[PDB]
Amino acid sequence: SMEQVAMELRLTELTRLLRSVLDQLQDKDPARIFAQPVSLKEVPDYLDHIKHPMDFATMRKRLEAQGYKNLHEFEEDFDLIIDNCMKYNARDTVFYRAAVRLRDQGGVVLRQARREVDSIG
Repeated sequence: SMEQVAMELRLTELTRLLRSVLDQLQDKDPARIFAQPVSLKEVPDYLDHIKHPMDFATMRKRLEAQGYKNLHEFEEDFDLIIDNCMKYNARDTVFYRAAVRLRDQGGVVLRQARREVDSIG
């Protein structure tokens, strides 16, 4: 049907917009602490602590597979990254501090993306 093509022009386009949003969140992590999943070779105990791991390269994979049905799904992944990091790492660490900063700086970017999704459809 043509109504499934028009749906996909909207999914394709959400995916166009969410690409941009990811790029901007990832620029607020210049240290690249959240770029890649936490290594299980280097932290074998990690899944004892963090049941749903998340990172930017993993978000990217899902996005290029049009696997985010809306902005809320995308925002949940982003908060995983931050919240996982804030549990796993103690307060007086470069990792925890990096998450606080990424969250504070991400809020602005997300506040404008919410508006562009509602707006454009």
